[PDB]
Amino acid sequence: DQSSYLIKFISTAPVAATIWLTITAGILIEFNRFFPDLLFHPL
Amino acid sequence: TLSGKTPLFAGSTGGLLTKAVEEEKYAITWTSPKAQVFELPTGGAATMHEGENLLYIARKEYGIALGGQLRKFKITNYKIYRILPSGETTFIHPADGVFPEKVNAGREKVRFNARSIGENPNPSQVKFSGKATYD
Amino acid sequence: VQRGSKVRILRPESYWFQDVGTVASVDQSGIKYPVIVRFDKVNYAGINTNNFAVDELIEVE
Amino acid sequence: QWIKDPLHVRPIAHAIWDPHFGKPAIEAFTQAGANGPVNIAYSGVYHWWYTIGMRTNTELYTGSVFLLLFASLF
Amino acid sequence: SISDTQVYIALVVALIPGLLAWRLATELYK
Amino acid sequence: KKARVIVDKDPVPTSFEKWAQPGHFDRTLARGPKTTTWIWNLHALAHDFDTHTSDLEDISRKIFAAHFGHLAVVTIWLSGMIFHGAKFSNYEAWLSDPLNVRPSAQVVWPIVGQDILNGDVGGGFHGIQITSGLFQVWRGWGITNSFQLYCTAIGGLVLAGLFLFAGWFHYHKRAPKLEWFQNVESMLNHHLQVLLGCGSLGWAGHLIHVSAPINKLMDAGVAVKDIPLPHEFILNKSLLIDLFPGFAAGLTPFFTLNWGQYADFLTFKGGLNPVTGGLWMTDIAHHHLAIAVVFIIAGHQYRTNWGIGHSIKEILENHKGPFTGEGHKGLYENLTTSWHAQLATNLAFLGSLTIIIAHHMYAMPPYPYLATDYATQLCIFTHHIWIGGFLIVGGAAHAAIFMVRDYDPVVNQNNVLDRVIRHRDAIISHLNWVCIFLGFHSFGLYIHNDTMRALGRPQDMFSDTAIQLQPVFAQWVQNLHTLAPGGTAPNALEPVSYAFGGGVLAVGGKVAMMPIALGTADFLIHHIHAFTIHVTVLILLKGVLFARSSRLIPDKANLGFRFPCDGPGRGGTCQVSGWDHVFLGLFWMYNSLSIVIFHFSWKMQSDVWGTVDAAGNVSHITGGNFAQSAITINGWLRDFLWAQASQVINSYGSALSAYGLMFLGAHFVWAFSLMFLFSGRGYWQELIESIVWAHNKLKVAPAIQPRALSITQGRAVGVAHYLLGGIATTWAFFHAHILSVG
Amino acid sequence: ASFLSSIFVPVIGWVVPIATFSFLFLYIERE
Amino acid sequence: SHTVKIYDTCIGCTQCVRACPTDVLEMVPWDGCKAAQVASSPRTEDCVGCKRCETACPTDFLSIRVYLGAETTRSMGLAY
Amino acid sequence: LGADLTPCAENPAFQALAKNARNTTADPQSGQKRFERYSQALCGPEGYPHLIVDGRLDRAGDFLIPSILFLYIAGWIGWVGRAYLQAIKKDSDTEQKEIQLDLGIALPIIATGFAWPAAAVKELLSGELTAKDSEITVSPR
Ligand code: CLA
Ligand code: CLA
Ligand code: CLA
Ligand code: CLA
Ligand SMILES: CC1=C(/C=C/C(C)=C/C=C/C(C)=C/C=C/C=C(C)/C=C/C=C(C)/C=C/C2=C(C)CCCC2(C)C)C(C)(C)CCC1
Ligand SMILES: CC1=C(/C=C/C(C)=C/C=C/C(C)=C\C=C\C=C(C)\C=C\C=C(C)\C=C\C2=C(C)CCCC2(C)C)C(C)(C)CCC1
Ligand SMILES: CC1=C(C/C=C(\C)CCC[C@H](C)CCC[C@H](C)CCCC(C)C)C(=O)c2ccccc2C1=O
Ligand code: SF4
Ligand code: SF4
Repeated sequence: DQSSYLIKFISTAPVAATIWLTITAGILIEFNRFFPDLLFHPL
Repeated sequence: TLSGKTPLFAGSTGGLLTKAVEEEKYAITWTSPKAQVFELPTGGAATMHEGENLLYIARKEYGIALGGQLRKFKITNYKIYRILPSGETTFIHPADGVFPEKVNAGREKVRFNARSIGENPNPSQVKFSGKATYD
Repeated sequence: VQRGSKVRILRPESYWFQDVGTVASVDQSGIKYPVIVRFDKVNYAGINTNNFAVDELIEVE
Repeated sequence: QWIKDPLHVRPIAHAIWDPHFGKPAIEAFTQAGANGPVNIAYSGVYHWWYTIGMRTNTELYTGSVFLLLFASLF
Repeated sequence: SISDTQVYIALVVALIPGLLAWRLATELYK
Repeated sequence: KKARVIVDKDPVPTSFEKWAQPGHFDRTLARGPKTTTWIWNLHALAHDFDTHTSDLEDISRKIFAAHFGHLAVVTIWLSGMIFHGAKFSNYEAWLSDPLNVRPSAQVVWPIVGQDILNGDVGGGFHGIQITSGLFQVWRGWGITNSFQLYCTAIGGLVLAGLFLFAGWFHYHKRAPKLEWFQNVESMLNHHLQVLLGCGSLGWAGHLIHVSAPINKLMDAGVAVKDIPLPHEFILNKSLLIDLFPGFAAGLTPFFTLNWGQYADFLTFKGGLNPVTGGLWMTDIAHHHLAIAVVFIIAGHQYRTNWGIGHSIKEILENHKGPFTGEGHKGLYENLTTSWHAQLATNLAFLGSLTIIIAHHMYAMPPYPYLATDYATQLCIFTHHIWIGGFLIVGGAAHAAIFMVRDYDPVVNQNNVLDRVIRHRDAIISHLNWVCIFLGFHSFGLYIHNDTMRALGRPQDMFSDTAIQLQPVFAQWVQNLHTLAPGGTAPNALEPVSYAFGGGVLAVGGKVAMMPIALGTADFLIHHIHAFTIHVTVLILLKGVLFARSSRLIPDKANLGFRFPCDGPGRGGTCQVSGWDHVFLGLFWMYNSLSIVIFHFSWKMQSDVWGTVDAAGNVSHITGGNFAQSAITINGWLRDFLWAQASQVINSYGSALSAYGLMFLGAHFVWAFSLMFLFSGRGYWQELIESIVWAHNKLKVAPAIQPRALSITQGRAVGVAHYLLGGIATTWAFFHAHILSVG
Repeated sequence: ASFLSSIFVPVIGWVVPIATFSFLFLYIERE
Repeated sequence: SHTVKIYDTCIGCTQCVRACPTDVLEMVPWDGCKAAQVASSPRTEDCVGCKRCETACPTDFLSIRVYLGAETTRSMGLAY
Repeated sequence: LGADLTPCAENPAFQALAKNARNTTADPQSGQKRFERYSQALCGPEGYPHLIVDGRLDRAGDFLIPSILFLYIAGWIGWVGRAYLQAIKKDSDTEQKEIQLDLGIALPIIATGFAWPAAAVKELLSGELTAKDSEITVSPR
């Protein structure tokens, strides 16, 4: 099956890393877009 | 004693230096079924003759290397000789006529240690003695 | 030890020293290292088998 | 000279005798009130020797000749 | 500075460890 | 035999199966990873197609399909550049005011304060100032609006799509047989006549019909909106007649050899357009027409299917003389059976060509408002020198790979290749000597000068004001090229370049180009170039000539192209492989080109570039300090590196801050490289053992056993980070400096 | 006494090296 | 010259002998392993110290070792 | 605490910097909002927020809170990573599951990684965290 082959390719180290670190970067960039300049947790 | 004609296109700047005259020289003889092109030890495409070929070489490694190439030409009758400045030719490979990778009766074990490599003494034990830890 | 027995290595210069290997075969003869032990992980040369003496092995299974 | 004004005088290490120097270089290295070209000392030996009670070149000299004989003894 | 004489004494005194340094060096080579 | 289209149908079925099977292509890698060395080997061997399969036909198909892949990514890139021009640039503002507005086609997003990089570049636009010269290219193309760029960008994305399809199609669906590929005569004919000849004729067409008219109106100070669209010059002839009267004559003068009737739009002016400081479009038009004719003629040389034409094999075989035995016999087989022999050639000569392009483009700025854009000038010169230098070293690498893998003794017996192998000791010994001679009598003069200046002996220096070393030959050639127009080039008005001589040409307040006078500092730096090129060649030539064997390792060809050594024996045999000569040649290529771009940068800033007073007096960027400073290493350290690094180090809190960060980042990457270059695998494997112990202790030891990088990878990683760090440093340096002063 | 610099610096520069390198060369090549 | 010692862990695979570029090594009769042959180093005067034999050896740890000793013309691999 | 530290809202150097505060993001008040937040920090003479990392509760936001949040996320990553490695070791083609992730195994582990401190304590107090020194490969001494 060709679906199973794509999923295996997506789950391969460099592709899996790329998707995961893109999501991690995306989360960090957007948090800093909506909540910039957090040098410390305010009290 | 060394019979064989020098291969065609055997000339290059990679050949014998003054060592060949002063210290030692090597020869490699072989019988070829047919005239065919072969790469020389130190560069250049030489031509073997049909029959006995003699090539002078600076180092024994040249002979063993060429020997390996002659095996690819289905030739296993190659003999390497060391030649001293006094003209003392000595047949050195294969030593006893049989190739060293093949087992031959009459050969004794040289530099054999009847132990695992882990069972060597510590350098401290053989300190200020003549012997080494691998003796 | 015999064929299939999991063994830990006691040879200190062995790559697999204190690692578990499976006994592939035991040569029934007078040779010093009769037990052929296979390993899951390869050594630095990339081999995964080696001959050991019975005294160099501890059966764990 | 350095004894008299230790905060302003530059301590001299040794003389320069270099045939390869041009006149501009000789002028450039003529410093710390020297008559010829000299190297300024950065080892703090002047400060050390002054602190421990040496006040004259004769005392420094006597120190050097003693240390030759002390080296000789070893 | 120090006199020309003092410089000449220092040089002559410096021949002593010069000689003994040679003797030690030759003895250490054995 | 006859050149013909012959392909296999459906040779490789298309499926994602092998996408899910990393290392499928190599038999060794197919078994799977046991150590982390496997993961590196996967990438290292990925495009080494000769190791995939023995079949030359299958290799040829892979190479042909891969090329469609590389054409697709380059077209995506070129389309992206043009799209970024259409959407995210001040191109239209820059057209209206080329001298004042600063080209910018990259806008940064406002996040973590990086919007500072969107500086005031003019034309009421905020972005990163671009140094790629795209605006000067598009102006030369006669593009006058964003819509024309959008069309061109989309056109590119369609061409990139077509190139992807082609690569898939010509591999998976209709793959040419080896017969097809080995039609070198047909390929040369089609590539000379169509690719280069018809491309140049086509482009002459565009220049003559679109670029020359639109540029002529823009140089006449006509507003961009008021200029007619390029098709209006074809549809409305009257508009084109008004600019170039020669079009009144029509196409009859072409067919009746009355070519003087086109003397107004096909010129041999020489020099530069005084408005733009670029080459004349009418000169460029005639160039591309003349090129096109010479190429279309040239590409009828090689015999295809009609008997007429040369066979290259017969040409090569006939070129032998009394020094060269069989001469060029057997080289046709080398170049038609080895892809590495072709890649060696094409990298060596494309690399050499890219350096020629670098030189020819600064001296004869071909685009409008390039010459005065000192940032673009410096950057495109430096860029194309670097690309040139890498390609040349690639040439040498693939020459060595050919010698190890694809060299046949039988084909190459007593030919030029065979005979160079037989005196390789005489070649390398002589090249070794000339390298030492050049080193002493080039660099040693700088050390002499440094020492004399330091000893207060300027009269004893090698300088214009002391012991002179005038480059009399280069001075004589400059004169001949300056006297050429009217003399040995009668129908030239100006010299080809103002660099050779003639007057200072100035556009706006700034010098477009003026004569580049050569003295002692120019003699010294030229002999440094000769030195650093001869040493790079020594390393690379030694690599290729001793790849197969040496007096040390007779069977080096058996060890292969890329092996770390043959062990600590024979005194030690570290870096004997042809690969390791490429590794060492890269550092020397880097050293060589660094001094070339430094030479260019300082010489142009001190002696060429600068402002021009109304009276006509030229005030240079560094006030002609090259002559007296560039004759000592201290002068290079102080007046070049220290002096001109002020802009990059003082860039924080400004739009150039990024170059300040790149400058440090690059210094770091460079220093990081020394860890890999100075150390060895043994240390790192033993350190990994202890780290693996701790992971074993907490039961997090990976199944794929960690290994220190291979000896070769250590060196590959070393030289990679060294070149990246070193080149990136100079890149950040050049930009920050020239975007401030230039 | 300054004149001693004109004697000693050339001796330490030329005479001592030549004498030392000459002897050491003859010593390392002695069979 | 270099010293090449063989250890009793040898399995008589002959790979060291085949690897050797200066015919230092040869196989000799032995009762110690199943192959009934052991590596020997009769011609260590011809050993260059390349350690190709050690790279060839499949035993863990190695059954052949090269200890680099006094360098000679033959051991330095000099053709001059 | 020490070395000319004042509250940022009292430091003249801070107010001077706040008046010319650069907008970090597209929000045109982002520059002012930054200095409004940083006003509660301790500023040095030059008017830059200095962080106090000695475990002072009134400065818990400086290092103590970031520390707890990092250790919780880093520990998650490490535990999930360790969990997966131990999971694939019980299978046949373990090396292939390293370079080619079994998402069927990985995603459940990733999901349950929130409870890593409980899992880490449980496994520490079961002798299931570490292996025996005698059963781990070592170099000859
Ligand atoms: C058209 C140009 C061209 C082509 C088609 C080839 C093709 C080939 N080369 Mg040749 N080569 C070239 C140019 C080219 N090369 C140039 C310019 C050089 C000089 C550097 C070389 C030097 C060279 C060497 C020394 C070797 C080859 C080898 C090969 C073969 C295998 C390559 C491979 O698998 O890479 C796989 C790809 C990688 C390992 C990744 C490379 C990444 C590089 C090192 C850094 C990229 C950094 C980038 C510029 C900046 C981004 C940084 C950022 C990501 C942080 C293949 C036949 C190899 C061979 O064995 O031939 C049979 C080999 O050993 N090439
Ligand atoms: C500053 C750093 C430096 C220097 C000075 C050298 C010098 C040299 N390299 Mg090396 N190289 C270097 C860095 C350097 N390299 C680095 C980092 C690498 C790693 C990539 C290499 C890798 C390398 C390769 C692969 C090769 C070289 C070669 C050379 C030699 C080229 C021939 C020559 O020019 O001789 C002339 C000598 C000089 C220019 C040195 C300075 C001479 C002074 C100014 C004159 C002498 C003054 C005085 C008499 C001193 C003695 C007096 C005193 C005792 C009282 C030269 C000796 C090549 C070679 O050997 O071919 C001939 C060669 O193939 N190098
Ligand atoms: C360490 C101590 C040292 C000393 C004291 C000197 C002294 C001198 N050198 Mg320098 N030199 C040295 C090291 C030294 N050198 C080193 C290591 C290098 C290599 C980096 C050089 C490289 C160098 C160059 C390239 C030159 C000098 C020159 C000179 C002379 C310049 C003075 C002058 O202008 O009058 C003029 C003085 C003369 C014309 C020579 C006077 C008579 C000579 C010294 C000897 C006469 C014969 C002698 C009695 C017996 C045999 C010689 C020897 C065995 C003592 C001066 C004699 C310059 C020179 O004049 O060369 C000859 C010159 O061109 N030197
Ligand atoms: C599950 C993964 C994991 C875990 C739990 C550990 C745990 C540890 N590492 Mg190891 N390490 C790992 C992966 C891991 N490492 C990887 C991939 C590398 C190659 C870069 C290393 C290289 C390494 C070195 C060089 C050292 C350690 C050390 C250590 C110990 C001290 C903490 C530390 O220094 O972090 C170090 C962290 C790194 C070097 C970066 C880790 C990279 C990522 C974030 C981890 C991999 C996550 C993985 C992809 C997640 C997949 C999960 C999914 C399939 C479900 C600790 C036992 C040290 C030690 O021995 O202490 C006694 C030490 O010196 N590690
Ligand atoms: C930039 C760009 C682009 C575009 C481009 C284009 C648009 C092109 C075109 C092109 C063209 C448009 C071309 C054409 C050409 C043509 C030619 C080349 C022709 C020729 C002709 C001839 C050769 C002729 C002949 C003759 C005849 C027919 C008859 C009479 C006689 C005579 C001889 C005259 C794209 C989108 C891709 C994207 C990327 C970039
Ligand atoms: C409070 C505080 C402080 C201090 C601190 C300290 C001083 C600490 C200590 C600490 C310590 C002294 C510690 C130690 C430890 C030890 C050990 C022994 C450990 C181990 C560990 C482990 C075993 C882990 C594991 C894991 C986990 C848990 C998760 C992930 C994965 C892994 C597996 C990695 C400071 C000032 C900074 C800040 C403020 C506050
Ligand atoms: C530092 C150094 C090493 C050690 C460096 C090594 C082993 C490289 C390892 C670094 C990479 C980046 C490890 C990557 C591991 C994982 C793939 C990362 C997974 C997590 C991401 C997805 C974030 C050598 O092995 C070496 C070998 C020969 C000569 C010199 C040197 C040398 O200098
Ligand atoms: S140091 Fe490294 S490269 Fe040199 S011989 Fe030893 S293993 Fe080979
Ligand atoms: S020493 Fe090693 S390679 Fe040589 S025969 Fe014995 S086991 Fe085989």
